Amino acid sequence: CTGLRFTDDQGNLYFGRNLDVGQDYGEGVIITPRNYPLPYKFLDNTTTKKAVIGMGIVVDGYPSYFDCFNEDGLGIAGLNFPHFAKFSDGPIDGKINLASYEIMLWVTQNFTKVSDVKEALKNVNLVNEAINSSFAVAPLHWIISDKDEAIIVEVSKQYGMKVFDDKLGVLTNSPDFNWHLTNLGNYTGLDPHDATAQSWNGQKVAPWGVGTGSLGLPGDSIPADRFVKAAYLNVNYPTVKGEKANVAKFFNILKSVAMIKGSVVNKLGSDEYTVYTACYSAATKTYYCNFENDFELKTYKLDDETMNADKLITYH
Amino acid sequence: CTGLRFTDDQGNLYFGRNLDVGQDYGEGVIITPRNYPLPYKFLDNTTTKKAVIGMGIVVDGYPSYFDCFNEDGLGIAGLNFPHFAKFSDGPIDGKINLASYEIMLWVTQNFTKVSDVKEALKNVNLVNEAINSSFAVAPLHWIISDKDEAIIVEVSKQYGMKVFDDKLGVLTNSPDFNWHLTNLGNYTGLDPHDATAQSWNGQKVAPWGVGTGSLGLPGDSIPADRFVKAAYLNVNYPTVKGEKANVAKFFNILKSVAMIKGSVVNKLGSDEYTVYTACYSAATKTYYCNFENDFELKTYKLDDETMNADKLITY
Amino acid sequence: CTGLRFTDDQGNLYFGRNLDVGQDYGEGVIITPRNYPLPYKFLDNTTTKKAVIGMGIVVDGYPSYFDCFNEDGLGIAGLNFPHFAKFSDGPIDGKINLASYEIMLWVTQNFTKVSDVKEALKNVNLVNEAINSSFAVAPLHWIISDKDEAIIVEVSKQYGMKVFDDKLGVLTNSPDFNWHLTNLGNYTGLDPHDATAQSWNGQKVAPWGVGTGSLGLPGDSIPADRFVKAAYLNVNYPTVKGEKANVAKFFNILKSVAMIKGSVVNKLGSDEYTVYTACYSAATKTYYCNFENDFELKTYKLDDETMNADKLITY
Amino acid sequence: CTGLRFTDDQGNLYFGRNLDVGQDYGEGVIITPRNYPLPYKFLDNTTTKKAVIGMGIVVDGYPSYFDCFNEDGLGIAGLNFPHFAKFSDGPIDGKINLASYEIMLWVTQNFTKVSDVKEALKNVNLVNEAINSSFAVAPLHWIISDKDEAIIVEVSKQYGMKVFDDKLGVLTNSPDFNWHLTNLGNYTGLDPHDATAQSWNGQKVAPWGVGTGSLGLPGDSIPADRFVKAAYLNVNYPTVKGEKANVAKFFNILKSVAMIKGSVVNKLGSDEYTVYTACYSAATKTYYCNFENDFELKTYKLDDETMNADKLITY
Ligand SMILES: C[C@H](CCC(=O)O)[C@H]1CC[C@H]2[C@@H]3[C@H](O)C[C@@H]4C[C@H](O)CC[C@]4(C)[C@H]3CC[C@]12C
Ligand SMILES: C[C@H](CCC(=O)O)[C@H]1CC[C@H]2[C@@H]3[C@H](O)C[C@@H]4C[C@H](O)CC[C@]4(C)[C@H]3CC[C@]12C
Ligand SMILES: C[C@H](CCC(=O)O)[C@H]1CC[C@H]2[C@@H]3[C@H](O)C[C@@H]4C[C@H](O)CC[C@]4(C)[C@H]3CC[C@]12C
Repeated sequence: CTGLRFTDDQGNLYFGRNLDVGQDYGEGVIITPRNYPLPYKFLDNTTTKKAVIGMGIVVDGYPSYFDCFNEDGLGIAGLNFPHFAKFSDGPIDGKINLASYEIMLWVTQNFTKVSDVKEALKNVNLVNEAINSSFAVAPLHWIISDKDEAIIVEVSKQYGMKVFDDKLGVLTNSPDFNWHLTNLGNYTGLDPHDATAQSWNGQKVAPWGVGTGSLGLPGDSIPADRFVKAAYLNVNYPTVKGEKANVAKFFNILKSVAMIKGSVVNKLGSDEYTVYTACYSAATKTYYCNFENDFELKTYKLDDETMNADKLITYH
Repeated sequence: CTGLRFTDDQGNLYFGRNLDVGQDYGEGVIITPRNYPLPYKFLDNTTTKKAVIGMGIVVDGYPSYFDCFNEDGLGIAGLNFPHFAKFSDGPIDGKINLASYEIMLWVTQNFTKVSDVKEALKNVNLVNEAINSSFAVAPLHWIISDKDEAIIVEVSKQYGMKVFDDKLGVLTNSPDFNWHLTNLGNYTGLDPHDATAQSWNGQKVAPWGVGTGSLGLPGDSIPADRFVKAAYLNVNYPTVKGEKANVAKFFNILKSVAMIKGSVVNKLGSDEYTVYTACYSAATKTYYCNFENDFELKTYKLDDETMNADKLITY
Repeated sequence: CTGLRFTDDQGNLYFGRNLDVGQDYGEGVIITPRNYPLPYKFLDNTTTKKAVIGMGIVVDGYPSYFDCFNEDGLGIAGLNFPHFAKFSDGPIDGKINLASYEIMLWVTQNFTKVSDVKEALKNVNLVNEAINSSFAVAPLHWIISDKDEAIIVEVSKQYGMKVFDDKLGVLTNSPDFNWHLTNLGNYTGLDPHDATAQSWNGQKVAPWGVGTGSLGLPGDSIPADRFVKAAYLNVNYPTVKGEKANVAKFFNILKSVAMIKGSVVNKLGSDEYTVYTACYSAATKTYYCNFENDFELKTYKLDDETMNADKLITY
Repeated sequence: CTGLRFTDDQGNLYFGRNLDVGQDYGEGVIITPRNYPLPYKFLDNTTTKKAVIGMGIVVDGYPSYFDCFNEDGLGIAGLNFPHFAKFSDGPIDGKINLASYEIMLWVTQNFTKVSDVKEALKNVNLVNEAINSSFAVAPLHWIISDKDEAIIVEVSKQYGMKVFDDKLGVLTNSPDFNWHLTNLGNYTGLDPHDATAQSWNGQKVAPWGVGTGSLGLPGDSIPADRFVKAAYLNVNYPTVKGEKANVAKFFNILKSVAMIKGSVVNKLGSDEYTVYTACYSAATKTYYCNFENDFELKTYKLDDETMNADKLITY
């Protein structure tokens, strides 16, 4: 998986992700309207106060999101964090206790600013409990973003709960976020500027085409390598103007780092690949997506009809 | 630039390219209909035998294509070949002489099968002449494909005129095609299959995520590196079924090897990037494309209306 | 810098390092004999319990070692750890306080087995103080080894004092040791076994020579890259028999990952390179070394003469 | 294999090679004195006129060299060139016909200047014949050097006989020399100068140690990769002064690109590795070498005794 966020010149946020997996899970776009029942395992039951949109699965009326974006421009995506993610055995007295799957709607229902999320997370405890005993707990970490900033939330056996500022605007998979940040220093030799003709003891050695400054940029799907390339692309992509251009910029970056079917076979013999790419545009409250087997950009929107519906809206 | 072709389970061809450039050319989609005027510099002027679709510019009613696909399923794309491409000073007696830009319509108008193109090219000479004196000659090489096979055409100072079979179904830029084919042998260590946990003198060393078998696959835009990656992706991508899935597969591969804006700055100070990606589906006679600043898949079709028009149709 | 250890089939230890620097320090081989004065900043002054050999400089009769090996087969090497190393502001009550430079002789004078060093380090505090005001404190981390095991000692602002088991038998420079161990999982695609001929959609793609399984092994001098290569080489080098063969194995590995003069220019404009490579053989109590400008293997030995001298012996 | 040459500040040549193999050939240092019998398969028999030194095997009194250096400062090394090397089925009328193994002594006995070798090779034909029926013909290519220049000699099925100027001073294995020269342009992003701290959208991204400018330099033993690294190291290594420093520089470079035992396992299951490294100093007429299992620098010399001996001198 790869998460990505950036803004245009006017503070309009474009934020979304690739889902990289070994099979399709039957997921689809879900709009959860305002005032929808919202039960919690450890907090009081309530209702949604903000409409949200994103990709996921409905389990007994509960929209279980892989990524989720609210009508006020704040979103969260859960990405795989294997060999690291570990949540608490039960609830802890005094904390805001969330079963880990509940973070998606807890963040999107209760906040519009990442600065407020970061403060509240200081007293949050994520619990190792699924929606019901039939389900496995997903070993996730999360990227959360508004138009001003993005944070990473990781809860691991190694380090406990950590919250990081993410000025790069990207996230992939394991290892932990500080490891990846540290890894970037090993790629300071990258430069968008082309090399020029050289004399190696009088032998003319000159580029054959453009791109020579990025020698050493990895193109494989190892999470550390996708992190380096996604960060490098995001920080060097110019700011662009308008909805079409920013959505296109978003898909240009995420499709560059997509996991291409047939190029990765996991140890169990299945192809791992980017099953979908999705972008939420806060300015238009529109969720854009395409799939490995259908490249057409589909659009779904939070508007006066969908935000005020009396049931979940699901698209398949 | 990257050119790409493959087929589905039933011989339906998907063939197209990324156009990677550092300046604007004002290109757009052009349909050239049947029976349309077709002048040649060194051959008799004639009319089109069949309809074609592709991306290009119109110069005095002449559709000058960057990539061209005919209604019978045969296409050609011209890609940059700097430091290598060199054409003849003038026409040569006894040869079928084409100004280099004329190869696009000569191939697509006169043939259906690459095997026939390959035989005809034995007597073709490409000439260093532009469409008119206001244009420079583009230093190109070409990929030509039907549903059965693809060939590369290169005319260089180094090697003269060469025609290669291209079972990889890809082409990028310089150096020459045999150099790239030879380079692939240095990447035989690539393996789609993930590594598994290992013991390094008793230290458990294990993958953190999937993808470890392709260690060393380059992700930069140097032509040799995009060639390796595009070839690796194309030959390992499963065959898929149906128009939507094959078009999606095509864009999945080409967007993976696209030149991303801001990541390449040429020696003149300008960004080099993939300005458009295009796919021609022979089965539906449809040209699909999107652009760096507009990701929506646009479609243009050779149909009973467009193939029989009286003028060029430009979008 | 790169530190390296391994044993032969008989438990004979070979342990040493490359010194990679941008300026020379005038170092040379020093033997410190038994019963030699040994002052400490924060502990009682004493005399040496054991003879030691290694590379260093002498400061007012004190041998300040870059790497140090005792007559009982235990050694230590200090390697650069910039942007991480941080020692305490003065001594701390209730700890065994050592100025960081004193760790070299504290380890080699007081112990034979790493297991005892590891336990003793639980009560050690390293202090940010140099031997005298003429010297800065070097930002180091250390590898310590006997014939059974090796440990890494790191004291950082980020993590405090950490002691790690080092089954790989290698160390380089920054970042921290756990970062490097974690990085190895990203190189599990490395395989000593050559690839073989492949069919890329019918194009025969075959190796041109041996080595194809290690595609992606980095050859630059960035510390993380030398760590990967040094670890990979050490764990895959077979065990070899006898003194000459093991010393040769040792130099073969460290010269492979040497920092070659002219290939690295630091931000202050100076060449950084491997100024010397050194190997201590515990079995023969012999220190072997060569230098960037003199490749002859020089040898120096702890023996009944040198171990019992009344002064430092310098070469 | 890797071949390497360079000079000091005064035109003194240092020239030699790594021998990287996957079996034992029984090689040793051979001095062939003046006036030694020199039979030819397709030329009149003669005797040696110049003493030579190098590594090789003796076959029924004939010194068959892997590398060979004459007393006048001109040398030649034969390196593997598999999947390319192809010699003629028999002798060709009008040419100077040499069985391929005979080039070693033909070059070193008849010339002192590469410029003269280059001219003479215009009429040389290499023949696919071994010294006797118990040996296979080795698929080699050659680097020949004097103090002024080096040339590469390749005879392939692909290209026939080609002779290249080698300003890089290096050679490895397949593919052909022009392919490798062309490959270097893909590595122009290499820079010995370290990167410095950067701001990635306000995230401070800074090097952890020196070496960052050579990101992408390959460290594996694939011939194309060793060619890039050896060329990069040779052209960036400063010119150094004096015999000791130049021999050291030479071994520093070749040991950096050595094939390390255990890191390469061929398709037959055998370790491929650098079995020896050797350097000929023309100024001292001295052949320096060491071995995978014995790192001591051994020295063998052409002097008034060895050059005038009555039989081969073997070590
Ligand atoms: C259920 C197993 C957990 C196994 C484990 O802990 O080893 C998880 C391993 C990878 C996870 C998936 C992977 O993280 C990608 C998706 C992320 C999304 O936020 C949840 C659904 C996901 C589709 C998710 C569902 C749970 C699995 C499939
Ligand atoms: C629906 C698929 C199974 C598909 C199949 O039949 O193979 C399930 C496999 C793993 C489950 C997910 C996994 O258990 C993690 C989450 C658990 C949570 O309680 C519900 C949503 C979850 C995100 C959940 C949603 C349903 C999937 C994605
Ligand atoms: C080689 C590295 C750091 C230099 C570098 O890698 O750039 C260090 C490893 C051992 C250190 C030396 C060793 O600790 C002994 C001396 C200690 C003193 O405080 C500083 C100078 C010293 C003489 C010091 C200088 C820096 C080196 C030589």
